[PDB]
Amino acid sequence: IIKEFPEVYFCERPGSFYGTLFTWKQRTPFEGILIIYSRNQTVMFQCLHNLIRILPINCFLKNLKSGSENFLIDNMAFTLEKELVTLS
Amino acid sequence: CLDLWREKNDRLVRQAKVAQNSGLTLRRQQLAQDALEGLRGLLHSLQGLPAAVPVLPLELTVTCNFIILRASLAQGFTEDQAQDIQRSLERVLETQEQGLRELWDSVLRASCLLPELLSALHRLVGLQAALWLSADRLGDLALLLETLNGSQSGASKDLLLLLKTWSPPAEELDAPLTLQDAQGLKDVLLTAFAYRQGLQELITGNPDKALSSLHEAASGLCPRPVLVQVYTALGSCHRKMGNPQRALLYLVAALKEGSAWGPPLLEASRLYQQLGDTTAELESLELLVEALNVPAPQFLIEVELLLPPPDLASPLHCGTQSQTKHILASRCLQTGRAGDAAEHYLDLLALLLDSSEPRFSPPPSPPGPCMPEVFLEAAVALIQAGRAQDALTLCEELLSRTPLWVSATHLLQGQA
Amino acid sequence: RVQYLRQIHANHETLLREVQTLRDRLCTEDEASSCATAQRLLQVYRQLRHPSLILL
Amino acid sequence: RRAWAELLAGRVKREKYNPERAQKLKESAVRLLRSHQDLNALLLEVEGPVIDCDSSEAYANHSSSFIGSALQDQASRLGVPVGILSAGMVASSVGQICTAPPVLLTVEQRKKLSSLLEFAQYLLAHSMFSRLSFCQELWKIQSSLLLEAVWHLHVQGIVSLQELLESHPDMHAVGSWLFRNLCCLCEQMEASCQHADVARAMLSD
Repeated sequence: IIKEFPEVYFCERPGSFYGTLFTWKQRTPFEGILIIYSRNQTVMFQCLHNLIRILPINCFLKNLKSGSENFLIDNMAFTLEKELVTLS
Repeated sequence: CLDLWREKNDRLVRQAKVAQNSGLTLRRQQLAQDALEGLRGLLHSLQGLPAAVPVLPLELTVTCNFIILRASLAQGFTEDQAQDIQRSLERVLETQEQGLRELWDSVLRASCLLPELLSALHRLVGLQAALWLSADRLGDLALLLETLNGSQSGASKDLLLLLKTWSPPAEELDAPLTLQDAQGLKDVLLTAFAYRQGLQELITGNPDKALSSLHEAASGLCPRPVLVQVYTALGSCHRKMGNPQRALLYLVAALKEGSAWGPPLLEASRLYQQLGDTTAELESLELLVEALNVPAPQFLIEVELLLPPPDLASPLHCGTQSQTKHILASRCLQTGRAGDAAEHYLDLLALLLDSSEPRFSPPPSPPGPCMPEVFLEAAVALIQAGRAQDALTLCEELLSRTPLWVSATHLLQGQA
Repeated sequence: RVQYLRQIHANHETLLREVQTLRDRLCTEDEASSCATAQRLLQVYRQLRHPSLILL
Repeated sequence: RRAWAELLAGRVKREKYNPERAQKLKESAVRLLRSHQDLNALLLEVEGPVIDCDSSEAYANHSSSFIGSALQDQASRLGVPVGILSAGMVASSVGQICTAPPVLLTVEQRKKLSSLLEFAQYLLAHSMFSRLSFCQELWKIQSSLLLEAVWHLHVQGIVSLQELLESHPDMHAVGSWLFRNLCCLCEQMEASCQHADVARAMLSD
């Protein structure tokens, strides 16, 4: 862990992941958001493989380009709350 | 030949897993007990050779795979499995007599010679530990883990320390397959033992030792049904300490992550008496009746193997529709909303006597009052309602059917 | 016309008040965030985009 | 024999429920466990012995983002959602305004209430505000409240008449509550032409 930013971790495992950076935020200790900053896109794969193997069984990975599912939904609802009010 | 056996195991392991993942209720069981018998026969085949240092690793590996699959299908352990462990252990020693405890001590010294099989052995210890923790043999379990670790960890008679201090030994290099490893078990044990220590300390009236283990329960493996329990339980812990608001939250959480929401609604009823919030109490139990109307396994040691069946004294104990509907009518009648208590009682009494066609409603427990006490309670509720002709019918029926209760019968017949 | 904009007004005021309660269920984790929310809102969207802003 | 036929309860059959009914059940259950919740007690439980003062730390500033991050920190201590705190803390600061001295409250009440409500809209825009935890925490007050306050709620779009009154347990208590407020109003609106303008506005509303 970096102390100054302890929502971040640096891999020190001495092979092919070395210096890969992760972060983990839990929310609803079922659901959680991993971010992977890797040195190529191979090493991004080798990671999710090593980890879909140590997860539990129904562990529904799924890729975010464009904002967490929760946030998007508020951002949507918002832009109606305003639209419909404006249309009223 | 070792090749072939290794091969057959691995094959059977994958067969087992495929049945688990996939399949129908029938076809699952077909392939399961198929692979079971396969493992038997491979067991018997190796059980037929003398000792064999190179075979041991697989031997122990194999039998584990069995016990696991055996016990998991059975949905419960037995002592045949302890004998299987006894056998394999005796073999280990025959390479290099009395009872399990000296065997293990002599075993772990023979393994501290570092023959490379430790990957299985700690695995066996997890198993041994699953049995003994199903069997409440925690003195010996502690004892095994003390010889396992340094015997310097000999003063440390807490389990929850020893289980953590125990390191499963290897990343478990390219071996014959298994269904489960020391880690994946070690992790079931911490959560199971902790869960049990917790309910013990709660009922035994230490709702301060409890909260430590009941949060060690949610943390490390905790399948969600295990959690709904942890949470109803902390709802009691705090109700007992006099923290109704801290309790309430853990109970709402248990509701949502709930598939199993009788026991929380029960803990709420017990909380709304304790504050006296009587309309709320009665409502939490009405909802409970409807929550006990509406209603899958794995070939691997779950946490639900090493959970007990519940005592009567626990916050997790919920009776059945009939018992609970009586508690509601009972808790209604003590309040004096007797018209409504009577309605509850005539739905109780119908579910006890009219029930001929469906599954038989569960009978009242010996500590609780018998059938006749209940007929009279019904009649009383009826009086309080002002349903007197109907109370007469109840009493006439009871006398037609068959002490204190007869004298009382006459009395309520008079009051009618 | 007037009849017109009121038919539109009632058809709006339901959609808003629905969404409003939906937001609160997203605040308190009462509903679920996952979906049915996702696919209900994208249906609210689809309702209105049809004769969006007749410009007169 | 007649005894039997009379005892024979018709409603002795309860079938396995539709999994929809199970969620309705779990919702009416969480509704119940929260309707009997209080926060003041929670703060005395988790924290040792609540207003904007408490969360903002005794008049620190009145900046909107700042007070929002204060509700985040409060909710972090308690482990209650931020919406729930904010609903309660506003309903509490509502009690404050409407108590300090008849249906209208027309001076300076209007000013503090507008500053309050312009913060409530900030809350509603970041969605830091369970509306229905708010409806319930108003009918916990129910008496301090005046029809003027509720009509500003309606028009500033914090609640609507219909969303409040359709989250009150006793429909009689709402009926009698309004009946009193409307009677006192129609008594009013001859007291002055200024007060009558605002009164005629909310009465038509």
